[PDB]
Amino acid sequence: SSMSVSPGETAKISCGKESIGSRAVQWYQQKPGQPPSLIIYNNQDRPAGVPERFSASPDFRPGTTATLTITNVDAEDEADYYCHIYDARGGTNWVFDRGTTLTVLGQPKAAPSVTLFPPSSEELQANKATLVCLISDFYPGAVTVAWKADSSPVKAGVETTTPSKQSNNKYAASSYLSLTPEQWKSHKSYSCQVTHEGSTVEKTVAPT
Amino acid sequence: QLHLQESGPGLVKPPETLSLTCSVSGASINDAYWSWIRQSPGKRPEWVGYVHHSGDTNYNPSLKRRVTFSLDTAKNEVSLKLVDLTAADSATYFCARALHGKRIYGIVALGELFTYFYMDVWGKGTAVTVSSASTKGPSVFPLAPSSKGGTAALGCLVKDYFPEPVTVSWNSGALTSGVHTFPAVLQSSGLYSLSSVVTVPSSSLGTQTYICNVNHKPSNTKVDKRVEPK
Ligand SMILES: [Zn+2]
Ligand SMILES: [Zn+2]
Ligand SMILES: [Zn+2]
Ligand SMILES: [Zn+2]
Ligand SMILES: [Zn+2]
Ligand SMILES: [Zn+2]
Ligand SMILES: [Zn+2]
Ligand SMILES: [Zn+2]
Ligand SMILES: [Zn+2]
Ligand SMILES: [Zn+2]
Ligand SMILES: [Zn+2]
Ligand SMILES: [Zn+2]
Repeated sequence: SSMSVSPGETAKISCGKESIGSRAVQWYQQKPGQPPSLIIYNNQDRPAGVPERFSASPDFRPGTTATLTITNVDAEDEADYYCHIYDARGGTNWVFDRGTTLTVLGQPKAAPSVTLFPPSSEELQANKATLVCLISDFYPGAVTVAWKADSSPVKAGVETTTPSKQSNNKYAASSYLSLTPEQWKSHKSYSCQVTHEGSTVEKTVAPT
Repeated sequence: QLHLQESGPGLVKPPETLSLTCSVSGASINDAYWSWIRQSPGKRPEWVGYVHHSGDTNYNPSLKRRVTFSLDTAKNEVSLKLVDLTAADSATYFCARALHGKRIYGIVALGELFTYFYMDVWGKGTAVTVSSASTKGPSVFPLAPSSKGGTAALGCLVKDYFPEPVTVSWNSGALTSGVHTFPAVLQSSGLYSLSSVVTVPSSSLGTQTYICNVNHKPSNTKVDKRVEPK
């Protein structure tokens, strides 16, 4: 989940599904290279040390969603946010639910550069095949990646890395697709489709 | 002045089992509830369990049969133990202090209440990898540029090796510019794979040579490969 705002502004974040019974909710913040730290407990209470710009919603009735608010956003608010839910009727969760990845902008936005390589004849003699999709220079640091054959979805046989930070504060990533030589020959094209922020880029290769 | 610190083995080859410790400083281990938590890169934090010296202890249903905690008074130390390991046990392991509260929403005598935990102090965590593979050097293939911006892109696919790390350079380090070397993926096989790319002036592909240099210390292997237009 991804979100961006400018310094000085206000962020609103939802988490988890709607309530069934009475609730007790905890919120957690996590910066790059750090363990999580605690910011709200018991729905609306604030541990000592935590600034007053952070606040959350009390539990009043069934049918509602947990929500967190940050007023006057500072650059040091850039982080991942998680919640942990206890519900009298739905039971105890053992995994934290997701809020969002939050970026506090200091630069213009930038679309990804993408390059796509067919499998070499060297590799084909070895009875193997691999497609390689390389993605560089995007900001902010989140994208999704989809593979397509002729005009059909793929899904099975894909591996994709997390984003990582280049030395000019932009991001990069990679995706791979594994094929049998017979599969590579028995279709007409293959595509790699990359989505940044509701916009999509696409590259395509052929056996010929 | 409460402070926590984890310790572990690092790499584990699995007929063996995992054993972790946590040092506590600024309180006695009998004064509180203690928790362990784990997290894979890109994924959501996962709650393992909690212990009290009274014996009010419970474990996550996901791995309840293979994990146990214990307490050692003389060392002032919390410990974790897991058996039957596969490669999905690979993670970063955190220890923490768990405070507790009660949520009361009706008449107590009718059991209209419940217990909840929240975590206020954590350690920096320890990284654990599980693998059943044997050391193996990489195969190296060329990613050829096309003949058809004014620029072309070319590189090296560095395939099926173990374990990390690997260093990669171009033309014996005399070409430092335009190069993107990407971090690796882990296949269902058990071995790694990464790639390195350079973008170049396409009006020089008939006069210039490009060669990547790969080095894999754990197998004592070095490779040099020349990449060419087709
Ligand atoms: Zn959920
Ligand atoms: Zn609804
Ligand atoms: Zn309440
Ligand atoms: Zn419950
Ligand atoms: Zn974009
Ligand atoms: Zn490129
Ligand atoms: Zn088909
Ligand atoms: Zn006691
Ligand atoms: Zn109690
Ligand atoms: Zn570059
Ligand atoms: Zn996989
Ligand atoms: Zn050399």
